[PDB]
Amino acid sequence: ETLNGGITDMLTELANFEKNVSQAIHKYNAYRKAASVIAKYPHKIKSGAEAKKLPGVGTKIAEKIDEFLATGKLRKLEKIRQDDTSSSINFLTRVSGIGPSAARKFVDEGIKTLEDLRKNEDKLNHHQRIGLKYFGDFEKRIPREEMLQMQDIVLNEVKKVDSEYIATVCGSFRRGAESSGDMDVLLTHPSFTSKLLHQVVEQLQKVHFITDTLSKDETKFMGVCQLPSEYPHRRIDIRLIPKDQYYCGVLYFTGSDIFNKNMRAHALEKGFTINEYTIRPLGVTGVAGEPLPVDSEKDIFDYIQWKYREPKDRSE
DNA sequence: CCGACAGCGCATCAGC
DNA sequence: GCTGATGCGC
DNA sequence: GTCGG
Ligand code: NA
Ligand code: NA
Repeated sequence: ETLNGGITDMLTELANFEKNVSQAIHKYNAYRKAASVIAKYPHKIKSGAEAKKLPGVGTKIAEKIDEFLATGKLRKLEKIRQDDTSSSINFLTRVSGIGPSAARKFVDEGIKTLEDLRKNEDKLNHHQRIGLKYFGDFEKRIPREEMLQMQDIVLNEVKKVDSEYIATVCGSFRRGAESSGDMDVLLTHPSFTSKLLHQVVEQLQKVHFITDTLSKDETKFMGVCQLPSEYPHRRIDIRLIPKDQYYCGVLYFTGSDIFNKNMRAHALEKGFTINEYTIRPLGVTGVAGEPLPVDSEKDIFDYIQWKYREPKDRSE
């Protein structure tokens, strides 16, 4: 952390500025990508030229690293920090439901703080009110032990609605992470292939696990949950996926991002194409065939003739 | 030089 | 009322 | 902002 933490912190702060104030999502991802590859770099960087050797780091970031190494700061960043508007816009986006556009709208009309948000509840939609209500809780990490307890409840209540349901908690949790930011549940049922979600949601509300709803329709639910005691309120999403697309979904939403990118790359070489939903064979001219039958996660690995990777070892 | 960079489900906004 | 765009989370 | 056609 102390190795290149100053550089990675700088790039992260620049990333947030680009996403929230400039609304340039690709510059945000560019800075994040650079911060990530530097955070994995097992050496204390001595120059921008050294860092430019890394993929994701180009001329501009190399220049910024040079300034940071020689002065301990970035003139552009310091000005951004001392900017009332930019800092207020940046902060407001920390409220769930408030993105760059809403934050801009709020700051433009004098709304800059949480207190300003509370005084103006009428200007906030339902999601933003919930985000405001659980501002502190939503910025807390979820320790794995709590994730296990939360998993216990979800699997139990899901089985109670119908024992033919299949539920899988994915995300970094499934990869064995010590902590998570939210709970991502993937749900399926043999009767559904290509009102099942409501029944499960309703039951989780019935036992007071789900406390609030952010967005709810046929296939994807977003809401708020809480362990019984007081535990912090947590963000939870539940996805209803067709049975024949389930394990492709489980694979996709388990990750990691870098892992999926590599598995798709290997699949391409073997003559298969993998997305979120299906794995399809490719023709001699590049045409994708019909979706292949998938009944387990290992089936996908079998098509690619790849050794099955345990979720624990899917960080890359 | 210049386009890609993930994009889908859902809520809300803009226009008819 | 509707359709399509925009915003947001992940 | 960086990469690559
Ligand atoms: Na580079
Ligand atoms: Na936000």
